[PDB]
Amino acid sequence: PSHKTFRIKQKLAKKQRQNRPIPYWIRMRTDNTIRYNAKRRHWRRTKLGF
Amino acid sequence: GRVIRAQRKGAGSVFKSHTHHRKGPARFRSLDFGERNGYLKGVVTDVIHDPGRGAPLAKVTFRHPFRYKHQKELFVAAEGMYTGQFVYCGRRATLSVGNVLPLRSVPEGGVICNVEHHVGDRGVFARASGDYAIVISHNPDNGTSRIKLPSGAKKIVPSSCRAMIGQVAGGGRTEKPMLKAGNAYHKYRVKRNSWPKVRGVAMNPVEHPHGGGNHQHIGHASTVRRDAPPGQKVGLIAARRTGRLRGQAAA
Amino acid sequence: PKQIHEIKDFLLTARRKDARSVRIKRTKDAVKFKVRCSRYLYTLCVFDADKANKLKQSLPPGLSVQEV
Amino acid sequence: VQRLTYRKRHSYATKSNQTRVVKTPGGKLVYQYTKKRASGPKCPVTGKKIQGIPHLRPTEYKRSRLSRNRRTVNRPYGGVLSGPAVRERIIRAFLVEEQKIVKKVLKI
Amino acid sequence: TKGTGSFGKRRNKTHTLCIRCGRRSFHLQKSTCSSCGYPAARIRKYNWSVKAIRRKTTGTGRMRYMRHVPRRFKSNFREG
Amino acid sequence: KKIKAAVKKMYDIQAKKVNTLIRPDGKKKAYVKLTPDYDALDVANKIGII
RNA sequence: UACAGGCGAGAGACCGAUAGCGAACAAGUACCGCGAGGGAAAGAUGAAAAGGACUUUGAAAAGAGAGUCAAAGAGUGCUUG
RNA sequence: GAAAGAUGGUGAACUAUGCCUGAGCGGGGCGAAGCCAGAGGAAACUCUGGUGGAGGCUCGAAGCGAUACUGACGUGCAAA
RNA sequence: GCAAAUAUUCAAAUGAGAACUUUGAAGGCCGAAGAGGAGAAAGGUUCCAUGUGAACGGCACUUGCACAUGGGUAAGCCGAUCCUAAGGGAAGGGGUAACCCCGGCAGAUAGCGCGAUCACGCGCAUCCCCGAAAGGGAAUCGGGUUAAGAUUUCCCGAGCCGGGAUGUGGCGGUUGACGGCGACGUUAGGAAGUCCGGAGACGCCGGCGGGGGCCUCGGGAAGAGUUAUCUUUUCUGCUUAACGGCCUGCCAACCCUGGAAACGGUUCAGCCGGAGGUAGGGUCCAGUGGCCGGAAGAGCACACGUCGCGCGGUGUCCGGUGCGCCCCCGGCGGCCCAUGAAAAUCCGGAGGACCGAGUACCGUUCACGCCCGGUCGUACUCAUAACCGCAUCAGGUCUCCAAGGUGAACAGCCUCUGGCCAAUGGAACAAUGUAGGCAAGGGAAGUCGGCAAAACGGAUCCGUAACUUCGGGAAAAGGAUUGGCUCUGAGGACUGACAGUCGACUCAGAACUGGUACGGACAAGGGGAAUCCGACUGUUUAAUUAAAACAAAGCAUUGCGAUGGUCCUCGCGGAUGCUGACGCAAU
RNA sequence: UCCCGUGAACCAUCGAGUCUUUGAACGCAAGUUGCGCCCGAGGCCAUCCGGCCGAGGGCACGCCUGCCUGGGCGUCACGC
Ligand SMILES: [Mg+2]
Ligand SMILES: [Mg+2]
Ligand SMILES: [Mg+2]
Ligand SMILES: [Mg+2]
Ligand SMILES: [Mg+2]
Ligand SMILES: [Mg+2]
Ligand SMILES: [Mg+2]
Ligand SMILES: [Mg+2]
Ligand SMILES: [Mg+2]
Ligand SMILES: [Mg+2]
Ligand SMILES: [Mg+2]
Ligand SMILES: [Mg+2]
Ligand SMILES: [Mg+2]
Ligand SMILES: [Mg+2]
Ligand SMILES: [Mg+2]
Ligand SMILES: [Mg+2]
Ligand SMILES: [Mg+2]
Ligand SMILES: [Mg+2]
Ligand SMILES: [Mg+2]
Ligand SMILES: [Mg+2]
Ligand SMILES: [Mg+2]
Ligand SMILES: [Mg+2]
Ligand SMILES: [Mg+2]
Ligand SMILES: [Mg+2]
Ligand SMILES: [Mg+2]
Ligand SMILES: [Mg+2]
Ligand SMILES: [Mg+2]
Ligand SMILES: [Mg+2]
Ligand SMILES: [Mg+2]
Ligand SMILES: [Mg+2]
Ligand SMILES: [Mg+2]
Ligand SMILES: [Mg+2]
Ligand SMILES: [Mg+2]
Ligand SMILES: [Mg+2]
Ligand SMILES: [Mg+2]
Ligand SMILES: [Mg+2]
Ligand SMILES: [Mg+2]
Ligand SMILES: [Mg+2]
Ligand SMILES: [Mg+2]
Ligand SMILES: [Mg+2]
Ligand SMILES: [Mg+2]
Ligand SMILES: [Mg+2]
Ligand SMILES: [Mg+2]
Ligand SMILES: [Mg+2]
Ligand SMILES: [Mg+2]
Ligand SMILES: [Mg+2]
Ligand SMILES: [Mg+2]
Ligand SMILES: [Mg+2]
Ligand SMILES: [Mg+2]
Ligand SMILES: [Mg+2]
Ligand SMILES: [Mg+2]
Ligand SMILES: [Mg+2]
Ligand SMILES: [Mg+2]
Ligand SMILES: [Mg+2]
Ligand SMILES: [Mg+2]
Ligand SMILES: [Mg+2]
Ligand SMILES: [Mg+2]
Ligand SMILES: [Mg+2]
Ligand SMILES: [Mg+2]
Ligand SMILES: [Mg+2]
Ligand SMILES: [Mg+2]
Ligand SMILES: [Mg+2]
Ligand SMILES: [Mg+2]
Ligand SMILES: [Mg+2]
Ligand SMILES: [Mg+2]
Ligand SMILES: [Mg+2]
Ligand SMILES: [Mg+2]
Ligand SMILES: [Mg+2]
Repeated sequence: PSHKTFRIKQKLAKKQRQNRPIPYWIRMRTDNTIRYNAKRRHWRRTKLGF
Repeated sequence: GRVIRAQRKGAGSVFKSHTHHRKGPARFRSLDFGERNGYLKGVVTDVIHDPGRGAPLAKVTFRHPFRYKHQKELFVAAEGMYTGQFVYCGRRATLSVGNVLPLRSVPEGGVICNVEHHVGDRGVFARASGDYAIVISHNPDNGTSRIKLPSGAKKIVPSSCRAMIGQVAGGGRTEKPMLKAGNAYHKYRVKRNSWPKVRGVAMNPVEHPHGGGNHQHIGHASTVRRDAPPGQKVGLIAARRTGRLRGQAAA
Repeated sequence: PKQIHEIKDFLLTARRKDARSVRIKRTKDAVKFKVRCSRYLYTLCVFDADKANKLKQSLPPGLSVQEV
Repeated sequence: VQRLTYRKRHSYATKSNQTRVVKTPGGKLVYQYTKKRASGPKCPVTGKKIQGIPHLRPTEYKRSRLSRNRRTVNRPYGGVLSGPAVRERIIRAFLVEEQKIVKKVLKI
Repeated sequence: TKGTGSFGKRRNKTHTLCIRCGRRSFHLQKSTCSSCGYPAARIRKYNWSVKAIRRKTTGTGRMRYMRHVPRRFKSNFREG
Repeated sequence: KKIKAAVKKMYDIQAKKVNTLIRPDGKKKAYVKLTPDYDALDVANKIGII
């Protein structure tokens, strides 16, 4: 809602910083196995439950 | 089986009294030196309807005995009281309707209401609308008096028990038919959750001793003994007789 | 939002500390003299241009006069 | 004809959410919120209105907000008791005190 | 009816976030966490769910302080 | 209040008014209005923003 | 004397990615449930990225030539297959 | 490979009931007490015409529900 | 299989590629209880710009609520925050093996509060905390501004509230002001403990009256539309906020004089009067009423003329109307075995301990002036795609605003503002379906059964049986009428049995007229004679049962006078009970 | 500049340090960055040699040893 608490606004902010594709240079490091962000979230597909 | 409706009321949950709009308790004023040895003068200020109760209530304002302030009490109004009346409380008060006197100050045959039982309990008897007690006798070698209660029973009470002269106002209320489920609904909305009532014979066996059967019937005597367990004591508890009242037993 | 009625007291109130400005709105049929004070904006409506010019001169030099 | 909308985020039509339609210089119709009406002060003795005092919402009577002539009536018990109630109390005070002596005249 | 019509009426939260454990298990009306038992001083845990125990024992977080006690025990807790 | 103080110690200027908002990603942003003595553009130049 | 926890070791006629702990991998993770709780899948290019410049067709993805390599028909989910 | 039995916990965001504090329910029909006027009468009172607007009254809009087609659908738009 | 929610078409642009994107034109729909404009909950970046290979958007896409990169939420005045409701937690104490369970049980109950400090005094009563973004409540309005923020957070202008100080001026000392017969008036006008009152502060229903907004009529100036014919015509607009004064003074309430029968005054209704009417004259109250300031400098509409948030000009009127609609208010009436919160906060009073000058000090709720105003939310959707239903699901989910015509009507039907044409397209028109019609003669023969359909239907006039608890039945039944046009009569207002002017609405009646049509679409009872059950209204097996079941009023029985009855609890203890026989409890 | 040296390092190791908001969680609470009180280095004026904004830091509960303040004819002594 537009009326929210600071604590809920704080957690929603962090969830946004985590919806980003991995940097390209991570894919180049020695002995690397990360392919993609396996935790990306879409607001219409998976709800935060908080 | 399961816990029956009569057993569910003692837990309180939805069966507590509906008292949001009530006006406070109705009683005499704490008995003191003024009322033991003389009389205290009060003025009736308002006659008010108390939700959940048929007797009207009288707001009497006294002057404090030893503090510079008012004392605002609340009585069960006797029939006849009116705003602006001076009521008098105490031991030397005149025998007038609305006055509060101890029973040693009331002749036999007098009509009284809000009678105490222990000296200072501030009123336990004859408090419903149009109800009164009658002073039958005095026994001066005990400090006790015999009164007749609304039920007809004769109780011996101290000669210092206070009472209000007259009868409780609002009498005759229950002579009017209600005619409607709706009128019963509004009556109980302000009292407690006891209405409507489903007959036990219309229940299933799991929730009532009378329940079940291919026809609605009790199937056992409806009179149950006094010492029956809770959940079993439904019907006519410890009944001495049943059937229509005739002759002497109706007296 | 507080109208003055006389040149006399308007001069006194335009001669106050924190009189920031005086505005002069020449209108139809009249001229308005508004003085910007701390709490209120005071207004005279002057009807004689001769009395209008006389008022202008007594406005004490320093008091910001705007012509619109 | 321009339907309107609330200007607060209180969206229900309670007594506190009172609106008035006004036409502003911009050619617009808007809602503006209003006070909810208060009864004014009353005399307990007779229930009647107290004269000479406006009917305002209780914080609107604060000393910092209303001039003292709008808050007071220049008589004993003023703004608390109406005129007749004062007159009755005076006579009753006087007469009953005069009755106190004529009962004490009987003490012989 | 039950089912689709009745699922449309989820609008009110029975649980919200808990300050002590962080899970959406704080029952607002009852005012206690169903997971950790807050505000009870002791933590809610049972031996009839060993799996729930191991989700929240020591070592599943940082051990901000107890991480270094092994190193301090060696060298018998020297203070400089 | 502290924003007003700190902008006087640093940049040696005066804030007529400070308005704040916590941005959607978690940081706070302060809009500082300079008292009409100082010039915002000249303050902008002395640090380098424009 | 005891010691499925903690920390630090050493072993084995044990298992060999559907096995062995649920988890060899950002696994008590993703995801589900209001909740208590439930709970996966998923390892292997090459010795070395040397991970395919350039030309040509195509809007592109790609194809056809070519180039690297012992090998690409080992071509970034790629040993065998 | 049960139907069960036990121990200890979690739910009234759906639904049940009580309590508190808010919001909401066109236009029509019938026409109870009370009241006014005229007429009749020894009286008691009656009669006539209005007025008025009662009621878990009535047709019905929104809302709330769910009788019938045992209609459609019945690997549905939909676990109603 | 892609079929509900009426619907698309033509040109052009773009592009590799257009039924699906964009602009223009046309044709349609929602039709305002909306497919319009905004919110509460819930979501969490979906908002906005730029770009984009795959995937995804059940056809497609240049496209997007997808993907990538950036940007975006501004408050002393809106909220939260403060107060209490139902209710929750809780210290000493009681119980408990312990986790835990008990709040009135009354304990040096937590907190002491107030005047004082230069120390002491007083008082301590039903007592702490939490609990409402719909209850209570310090204070804001108008105009601008963005790709995206603000209607009131930003800019321009104009105010207000709370706290803190302090100064100039004023006001009083008959110590603590004047005026009025009075109701009361004047923006100043001592006051300590203590006490008292008011507001906050309250149900539903009915009608009547008032204000604002809208709708509606006529006139004037501005622009536009129609114009072969007409049409002084049709369309659009012609604005003025909080706040500050002055006026006005509704309906009530109140004051003074006076003394009422031959009773009068009065409402739609009531009602009022020797406890003082009618009358005459005053006070006060409400206001979203009028004037001025704000404020024309703003906004809007025209017409001009110029390079770049240019500039200049014209105007921003006049009456009238109401069983109209929305909101609010006033004041009466009705209803109840129902009487329809609290507290914070603010205001007023009773009393009068104690206090000072007049070379001046004690004041003061006045005016002006000075400073300060913290924290968190604020974008966007609010739903036939942003919430829940495993989905971009014909489901479900609380509100505010609400135009014209027809009409009783927020019915249905058509239209304007605003919004859309999003539901994969093309061809053809077999059977069988599904949804919707019509059918000669007959008219329930069909079928378990009139299931389904048809028939009836609005309004005005007339007429209406059995039976009855005398209230009904009843819209019983049964009849007649209904368009258009041209007239006639009645029913009013104000101003000076009259004269003049004005006037929106209803009802009666007549002649003429038509291919006998006329509640012309829409909307909208079929009726009657009986039997059984339940008296009625009400309720019920969410998702196979709506009933004859449940409830109910009425009737009757039973227990109980408190050291009690019925009931809950492991215990402590508790519910009924803020109760007490016209009551509680059990049938 | 870190390369024959105070000297690189996603080095190892550990003694010196830092350690946001919470949590038994402790000033009162909590779907609140909500609501109090106390101290106070530093700076300003003077409405005092006081008052204003302060950097930082306190204020939970039960308990033990000591202490300070106090209460009650509970038991006394001594008085008045
Ligand atoms: Mg969803
Ligand atoms: Mg009930
Ligand atoms: Mg009964
Ligand atoms: Mg029953
Ligand atoms: Mg049954
Ligand atoms: Mg049984
Ligand atoms: Mg039976
Ligand atoms: Mg049966
Ligand atoms: Mg038998
Ligand atoms: Mg309202
Ligand atoms: Mg006054
Ligand atoms: Mg169920
Ligand atoms: Mg609900
Ligand atoms: Mg709940
Ligand atoms: Mg803010
Ligand atoms: Mg495995
Ligand atoms: Mg596994
Ligand atoms: Mg090979
Ligand atoms: Mg190979
Ligand atoms: Mg190999
Ligand atoms: Mg292979
Ligand atoms: Mg088994
Ligand atoms: Mg068994
Ligand atoms: Mg519920
Ligand atoms: Mg709920
Ligand atoms: Mg309710
Ligand atoms: Mg009905
Ligand atoms: Mg009906
Ligand atoms: Mg149905
Ligand atoms: Mg249906
Ligand atoms: Mg069917
Ligand atoms: Mg089928
Ligand atoms: Mg096919
Ligand atoms: Mg289909
Ligand atoms: Mg509406
Ligand atoms: Mg977008
Ligand atoms: Mg597709
Ligand atoms: Mg609170
Ligand atoms: Mg609130
Ligand atoms: Mg509110
Ligand atoms: Mg501004
Ligand atoms: Mg004076
Ligand atoms: Mg009150
Ligand atoms: Mg209320
Ligand atoms: Mg008069
Ligand atoms: Mg006004
Ligand atoms: Mg004006
Ligand atoms: Mg309405
Ligand atoms: Mg009334
Ligand atoms: Mg906002
Ligand atoms: Mg917004
Ligand atoms: Mg909407
Ligand atoms: Mg779900
Ligand atoms: Mg009409
Ligand atoms: Mg209509
Ligand atoms: Mg036929
Ligand atoms: Mg047949
Ligand atoms: Mg047949
Ligand atoms: Mg047959
Ligand atoms: Mg047959
Ligand atoms: Mg049918
Ligand atoms: Mg009949
Ligand atoms: Mg007619
Ligand atoms: Mg029935
Ligand atoms: Mg069913
Ligand atoms: Mg059914
Ligand atoms: Mg029944
Ligand atoms: Mg008892």
